[PDB]
Amino acid sequence: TLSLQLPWVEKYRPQVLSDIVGNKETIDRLQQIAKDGNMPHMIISGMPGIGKTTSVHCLAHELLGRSYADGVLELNASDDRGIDVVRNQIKHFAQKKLHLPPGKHKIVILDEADSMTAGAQQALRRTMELYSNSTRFAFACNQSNKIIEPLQSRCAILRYSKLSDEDVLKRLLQIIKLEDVKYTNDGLEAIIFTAEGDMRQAINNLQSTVAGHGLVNADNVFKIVDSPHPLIVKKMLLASNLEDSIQILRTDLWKKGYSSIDIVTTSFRVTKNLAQVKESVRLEMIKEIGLTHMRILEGVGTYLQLASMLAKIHKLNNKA
Amino acid sequence: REEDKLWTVKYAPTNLQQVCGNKGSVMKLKNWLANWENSKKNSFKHAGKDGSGVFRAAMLYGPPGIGKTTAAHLVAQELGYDILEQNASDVRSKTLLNAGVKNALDNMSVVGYFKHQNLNGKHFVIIMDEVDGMGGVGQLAQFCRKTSTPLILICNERNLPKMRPFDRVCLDIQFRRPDANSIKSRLMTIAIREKFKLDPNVIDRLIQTTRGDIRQVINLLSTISTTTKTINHENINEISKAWEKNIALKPFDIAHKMLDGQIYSDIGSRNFTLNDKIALYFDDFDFTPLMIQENYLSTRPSVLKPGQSHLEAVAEAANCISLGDIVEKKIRSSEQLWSLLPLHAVLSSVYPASKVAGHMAGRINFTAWLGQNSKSAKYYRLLQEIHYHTR
Amino acid sequence: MLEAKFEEASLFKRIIDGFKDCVQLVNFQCKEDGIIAQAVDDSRVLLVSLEIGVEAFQEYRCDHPVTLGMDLTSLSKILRCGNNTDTLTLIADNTPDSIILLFEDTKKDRIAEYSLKLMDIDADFLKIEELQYDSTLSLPSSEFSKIVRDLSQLSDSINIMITKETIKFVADGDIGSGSVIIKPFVDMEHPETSIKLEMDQPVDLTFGAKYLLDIIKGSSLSDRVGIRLSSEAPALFQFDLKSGFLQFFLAPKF
Amino acid sequence: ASMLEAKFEEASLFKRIIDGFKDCVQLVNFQCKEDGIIAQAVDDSRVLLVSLEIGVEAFQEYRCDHPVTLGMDLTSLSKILRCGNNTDTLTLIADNTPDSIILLFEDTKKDRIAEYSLKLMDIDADFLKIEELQYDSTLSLPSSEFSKIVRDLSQLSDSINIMITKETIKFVADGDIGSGSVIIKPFVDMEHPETSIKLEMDQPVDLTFGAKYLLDIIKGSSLSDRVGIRLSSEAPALFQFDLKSGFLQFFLAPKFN
Amino acid sequence: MLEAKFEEASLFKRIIDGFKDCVQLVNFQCKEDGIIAQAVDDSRVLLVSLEIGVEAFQEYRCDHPVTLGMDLTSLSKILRCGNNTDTLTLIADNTPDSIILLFEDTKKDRIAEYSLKLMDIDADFLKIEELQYDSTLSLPSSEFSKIVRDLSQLSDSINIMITKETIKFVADGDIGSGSVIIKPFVDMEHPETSIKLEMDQPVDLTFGAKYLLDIIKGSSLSDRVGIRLSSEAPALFQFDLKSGFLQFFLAPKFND
DNA sequence: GCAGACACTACGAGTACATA
DNA sequence: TTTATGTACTCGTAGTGTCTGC
Ligand SMILES: Nc1ncnc2c1ncn2[C@@H]1O[C@H](COP(=O)(O)OP(=O)(O)OP(O)(O)=S)[C@@H](O)[C@H]1O
Ligand SMILES: Nc1ncnc2c1ncn2[C@@H]1O[C@H](COP(=O)(O)OP(=O)(O)OP(O)(O)=S)[C@@H](O)[C@H]1O
Ligand SMILES: [Mg+2]
Ligand SMILES: [Mg+2]
Repeated sequence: TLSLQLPWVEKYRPQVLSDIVGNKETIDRLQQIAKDGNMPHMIISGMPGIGKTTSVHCLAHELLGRSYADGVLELNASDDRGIDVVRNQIKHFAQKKLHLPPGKHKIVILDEADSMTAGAQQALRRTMELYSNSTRFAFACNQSNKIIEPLQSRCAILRYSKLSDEDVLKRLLQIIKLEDVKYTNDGLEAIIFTAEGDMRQAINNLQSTVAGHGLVNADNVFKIVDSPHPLIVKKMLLASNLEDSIQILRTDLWKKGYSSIDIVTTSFRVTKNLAQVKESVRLEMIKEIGLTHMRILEGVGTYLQLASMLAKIHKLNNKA
Repeated sequence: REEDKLWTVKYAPTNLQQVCGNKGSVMKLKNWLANWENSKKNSFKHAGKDGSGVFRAAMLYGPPGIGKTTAAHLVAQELGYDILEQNASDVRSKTLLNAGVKNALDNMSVVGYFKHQNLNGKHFVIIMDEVDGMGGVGQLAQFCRKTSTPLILICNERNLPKMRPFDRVCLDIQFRRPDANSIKSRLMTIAIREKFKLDPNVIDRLIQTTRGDIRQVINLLSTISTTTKTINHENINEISKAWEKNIALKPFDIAHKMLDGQIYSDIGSRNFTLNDKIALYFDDFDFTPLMIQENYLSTRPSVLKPGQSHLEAVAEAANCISLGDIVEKKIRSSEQLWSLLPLHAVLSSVYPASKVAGHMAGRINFTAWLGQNSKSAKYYRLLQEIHYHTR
Repeated sequence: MLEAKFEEASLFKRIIDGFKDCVQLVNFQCKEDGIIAQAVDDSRVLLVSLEIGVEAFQEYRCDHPVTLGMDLTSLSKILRCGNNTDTLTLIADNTPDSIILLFEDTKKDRIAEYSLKLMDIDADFLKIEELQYDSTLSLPSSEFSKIVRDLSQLSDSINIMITKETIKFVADGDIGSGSVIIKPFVDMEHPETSIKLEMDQPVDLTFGAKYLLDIIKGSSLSDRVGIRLSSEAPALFQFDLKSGFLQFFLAPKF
Repeated sequence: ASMLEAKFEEASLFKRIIDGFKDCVQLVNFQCKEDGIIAQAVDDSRVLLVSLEIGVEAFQEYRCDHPVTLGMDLTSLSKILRCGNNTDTLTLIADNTPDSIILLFEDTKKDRIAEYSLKLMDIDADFLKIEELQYDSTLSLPSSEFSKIVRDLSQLSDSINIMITKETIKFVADGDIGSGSVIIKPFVDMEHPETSIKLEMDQPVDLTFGAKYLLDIIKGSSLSDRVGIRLSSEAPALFQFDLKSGFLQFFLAPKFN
Repeated sequence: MLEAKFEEASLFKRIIDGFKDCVQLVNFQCKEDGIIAQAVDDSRVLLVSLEIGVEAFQEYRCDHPVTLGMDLTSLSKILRCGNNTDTLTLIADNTPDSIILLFEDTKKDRIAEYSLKLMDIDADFLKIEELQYDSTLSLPSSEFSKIVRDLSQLSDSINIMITKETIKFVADGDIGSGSVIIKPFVDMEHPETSIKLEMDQPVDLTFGAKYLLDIIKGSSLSDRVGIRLSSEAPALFQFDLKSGFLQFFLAPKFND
C-alpha cells in the first residue's frame, strides 16, 4: 500500500490571502487587517465550499508567524466544545501571557461555530468582552442564525457570497497550468455548471475527470459526474405538457437511480425557491408536494405517486 | 495603547455625560444608587421620592450594545463603590453561588481598605451581568430579598419565564433604543478623531439597519475605515445590505409580520419571498402555528380575490390549518418525521395567512389554546378521580 | 535569569497547599531580596501576602526584578506530579512567558523537568499599609486551629472579643451559639506554648467561618500564629515562616 | 470428562488477568491449544492490540487435545468472574466446538459448587501473526515507575511522546497546562535488582502516543513487576508485561505527524 | 391508649427498611399479644406478614387494639435520626389523627418530637391458609442475598430444583446460565452458616427476580432465614427476629 | 494497620433541540 | 406550557479507589 498523493483540494489550498478568489472587497479588507494588525472579532458566514475557513487560517498565519504553534487556539466540532470542560480552556488561553509583536494578538479560531450550545456562547460573551486586549476571536459558521444576538453585537460581520463563474474559471486555469493537463473550454464550462459556485466540488470533479479519462472534454465530464438534479427537477416542474414532464421524470430521475423521497424533497426546495410563477400557485404546489411527501414517508414510494404529483401540479399550473 | 485596542473599548464612555441616549434611565440608576444608604437607615419600610426606598435591588434590560454594562460600571465607580461582578464565564450554580458571594453579601472591601475623601469606597456593589446565561435564579431572588450591599442585575429579556420570580423583587430600569442625535454626535467626534470622513445622512441609515446597536455601529465604522476611510451616500445601501442584522422576532411580532398584507402583494414579494416567510416561521416554530390560528379571523382581509368574501377566505384558511394539524400529528408521533417541518410551516402559517392578510380588527391576542388545554387536562383528571371513586 | 534553588520540594508544596484553597490567582514578584507574592481572593474580601527570605532557598540568583502571575490549580497539579523528596528549581528566562520548574532526585537520576505557562494578572499592585493595630495576640497554631474548627460547626459569624485583657472568642448566630472563651497559655518550660496580648482597647470585629477555615489551613507551616487586630484596619493572621512570613488579611464583616 | 479442562490454582489469577485488559477491549478470541492458551483481541478503534498468552505452567492441571477457538465477550466474562469467592479454584470446562463454556467456581474444596456458564461468541477473525520484528530499541523499567510517569504526564497533555537517544529515555507531553519532560538515565543495581533501567540501542526513535491508551496500558501494571517497552519507526509499540508463565503484550499504534 | 415504646431507635428503622420495598404502605394492627401489620403488594402476588413480640423491644403496653394505616416514606424520614443510643416512643390518644413520635436519648439530653399524618385506608386482610410445607430450609441470609443477586443479574427468571442431598439453584438467561448447588452443611461452631433442609417431598418451582430482590433486601433482619417450599403452593420466606418473625410469600409462576 | 481524606470514574435525572 | 422518540448536554450524587497519616 503506497502512500497516497495529496488530493488537489488540499495540495493547492491557498497559503496567502492573495490566492483566494471571489469577494474582492472582503479579501481586500482582510488584507488591510493583515498588514494593519488590528484584527477585530469577526463572524464569517456563507454557503459551504467558497473559502471561509481557509481565509481564517491564512489570516492567522499572516498576522502572527513563528508564534503560530502556540499563539492560536483552534477549535472545531471534533473537539467537545461544551459549556463546562471548554470555558476553562479559552479562559486559560486568553489569560495566558505570551509576548507578541506590538500589533498582533492571540487568535481563537472557533471553527464551525454554529454547532455550539447556547450556554457556551453565553460564557463566550463575557469571555470576549473581558480580554479584548489580549485575544481575538474568529467564528466561521455556515449559518449565522445559530449565533445569538449578543455575539453578533460585538463581532464584525463578514458575509461571503457565492463565487462568480469568472473567478472559479481563473483559479481553475491556474490549477491546469500548474498541473499541465489537456483541457477544452467546453469541458471547463461543464465543470463550472456542475459545481454551482462550490469551489471544492469543482476541484473534485476536475480530479475525477482528469484521473478517469485524461481529457476534461465535456463528454467525459458529463460521463463521470451527472448534472445537478435540482436543475432537472426545476425543468420538469416548469414544463407545460404533462407528457413532457412525465417523460423527464422517468428518463432523468427514475432510470438514473434517484430515490422518490429525494425527488420529492428536491421538488419542494425548488418550488419554495422558485419565483417565476405566481405566489399563490407556489402555495398550492407546495401543499400538493407536501401531500405526496406525506404519502412517500408513510411507506408507499412508487413511480405512480410521483406521476400523480406531477399530474396535480399540472392541474394547478394550467388553471383547470 | 493606541492602534492596538478595539474601537469599542478606547471610545468607551469616561463619565455619565458621554452616554448616547438613555439619559432618563442612567439618571434613575444614579438616583437609586445615590440613595441606597438612606433607605438602609430607613430599614426599607417606605419608598422615597421616586420609590427607591422599597427596593434594595435593581435590574437592567434592553437590546444588546446600548450601554447597560457601561452605565452600571460608571455609576458604581463615580460614587466610589467597589465593583464585585459575576459573569457567565464563571459558575453561577446554587452550591457555588452559596459558596461564592454569599459571604460577600455583608463583608467589606479589603482592596477598598488598601486603595484608600473616598467615604463610600469601602463597600461591595454586586454585578450579575448576563443573568440570562443561567436553581440559580431562585438563589439570586433569595439574595435580592436579603442583601446588605447594593445589588443590580443585567439581563436582556425580562419576558422569559426564568426571570419571572424577579417580577417584584427588583427596581426595574428599562433601557431602550437611543435616539440618533447623540449617536450622530459621538460618531462625528470619532470620525474627526480618527482621520476618516463621515457624512451626516449616513448615521441615520446605519442606526436603522443596525437596529440601535451602538457597539456594532462602532465596529462597522472601524471595519469600513480599514480599507475605505471615506464614507459617502453612494455605498450606503451596499454597506447596509452587507451588514444587515438578521435578528430573531417575537411571537406577537411574528404574527403581525405574517398577517401584514404587503408581503403577499406582487410588489412586496420581490424582496420578501416565501423563503423568508419560512425562515421567519422557523424562529419560533412552537408558537407561530398557535398564534396564526387565534387571530386569522379577526382582521380586515386585504388580499381578497375578486368575487370572494371574507368568510370564504376564513374557511379556506381553516381547511389548511386543519391539514397542518394532521401534519403536526405525524411529525410529533412514534414515527417522528422531523423532515416534515417545512411542510408544516407552509400549511400552518403561510397559506392560512396568505388569504386573511390585512390590518387588525382588534389587536393580536396571546394564544388561549394553551390555557384552555391546561384547564381541560385538569378537569379531565378530576373527572377521572370521581369516575373511579364512584365505580 | 531567575534561579531559585530549593533544598527540597516540600516547603513550597506546603505553602501552596496552605493558601491554594482561598486564592486562585497569585502574582510572584521576584526581587534581589527574594520572592514576594501578592494574592487577592476572587471575592475581594481576603488578601494573602507572602514573602520568602533568601536563606530559605539553597541558592537564589537574580538579575532583574521580574513578576510571575500564576494559576494555583495548575501549579499545585504540577507540584503534586513531582516527588516530595526532590529539589525544586524555579527557572525563568528573559521573557517571562513560562517558568521552568524542575525536580532533581539525589537517588537515581530523574530530572522531571516541568514548564508552566504564566498568566496576565491585572495591573493592581501591592499597597501594603503600616497603620497601627490595637491588638496583637500570638498563640499556638495547632490549638487555635482545633478550637476554630470546633466553633466552625456554628453560625458563619465569628466575632473576636478583646474584653478583660483575655482572648474571648464567640461563634454565636442564628443557628446556635458558639461562645467559647480561652485563657492565655504562657509557659516557661515550653517556648512554643506562649501567649502575649497587647490589650489596647476591647475592639469588636466579626468574620466568616468558611474563609477562616482557609486561613487556618496554612497552620502547618508555622507552629506560631499571631492575630493582629485593628480598630479600623483589617485583621492580620501572620505565620512566621523559617525565613519570611506568610500573613492573611481578612476584611472585617459588617 | 469434558475435552478441555483448565483448573486454576486460584480464581484471583484469572480475575487479575481478565481485569488487566477488560477495559480497553470488548471482544476477545481465546485459542486454546496443547502448548497453552492465547488471546489476541483488538480495540474498537483498532489502535490498541492485546495479545494474552498463558503457559501450561500457570495451571494446576491442564489438558486440551484438540485446538479450540473460544471467541468471547469480556464484559460478561468479567461479570461472571465478579460473582464467586476469590479464594475458590476455577476450572475452565468446554466441549468439542461448544456453544458455551462452564466456569467451575468450586467453593473452597468441598460443599458449594457453582456452574456459571457463558455462551460462546462467534468471532470469525483469525489470530494476527504480529509477534515481533527487528525493534530499534528495547528498554526495561519497573512497572510502578512507568505507571507513575504516565499518570503524572496524562494530566498535562493528551499525547505522550517517548524519545530514546544515546542511552537515555525521555518522555515529553506538551499541552495547555504545561509540558512535562520526565527523563530517565539507565542504571543497574545489585542491591535491588527489581529496579533497573535496562536499555538497548540500534537507532534513535521519536514516537508519540495517545494518553488514554497509555493509561489503559498502565492499568495492567499490577500483573507484572517489570514492563518492557520496544519501539520502532516502522512497527507498533510493544509493552511486554511478564507473567508467572506467559506474558501480556500491548501493541499500541503511534500517531503520525 | 397505645404505648408501643421501642427500646432502640435504629431497630424499627431497620424493620421498615425491609418493609419499604416489599410494599408501599402497611396497615398497622396493635394488640397486647403483639403487633401485626400485613399488606398486599400492587400485583396481589407477594404477601408480607409482621409479628412483633412483647418480651423485647422495651415494655409494650397495648391497652386497646389500635388499627392505623400510614405510609413508610415519612416514617423513614422521621426515623432518620437513628442514633445507636436513641429510643422510641409511640403515643396514640383518642382520635389519633397525628401520632407523636417522641425521641429520648440516653447518652444526651436532647429531645425530638414529630407528628406523622394519617391517611384514611381502613383496609387489612389477614389470612394464613397454609402452614404445612414439604421442604423447610434454614440458611444464612447474607449468602441467600448473594446467590439471589448473582443469579438475578444473569437472568430474569429463577427456578429451584430441590432433589435428594442437593439444594439446586438454576438461572437460565440469554447471556448464559448459572447453576449453583449448595449442600446442607451445619457447623456447631458457626450456627449462622448452618444449613438444614428437611425432606418430605421434592419441590420444583419457578420464581421471579424483582420479588426475590425485595425478599433478600431485608437480609439483616435475621442471621438465619427460614426458607419453606411446598409443591403447588405459595412459597414462604420467613425471616426470624428476636421477638417474632417476618414471612414473605410468592406465587410460583409457571407456563409449561 | 485502620481510620480519615482525597479526587476519581460511574450513574441518574433533568432540560432542549428536531432543515438547511 | 400539551406534543412524544432519540440524541446530546449538564449537573449532581454515590460510592470506589488509591494516597497520607499515627
Ligand atoms: N476563493 C477561493 N480561492 C481558492 N481556493 C478556494 C477558494 N474557495 C475555496 N477554495 C478551495 O476550497 C478548498 C477548501 O475550502 P474551504 O474554505 O475549506 O471550504 P469552506 O469555505 O470552509 O466551506 P465549509 O462550510 O467549511 S464545507 C480548498 O481546496 C481551497 O483551495
Ligand atoms: N450609550 C452609549 N454611548 C456610547 N458608547 C456606547 C453606548 N452604549 C454602548 N456603547 C459602546 O459599546 C460598548 C459596550 O457597551 P455595553 O454596555 O457593554 O453593551 P451591553 O449594554 O452590555 O449589551 P450586552 O451586555 O452585550 S447584551 C461600550 O464600551 C461603548 O464603546
Ligand atoms: Mg471550513
Ligand atoms: Mg453587558
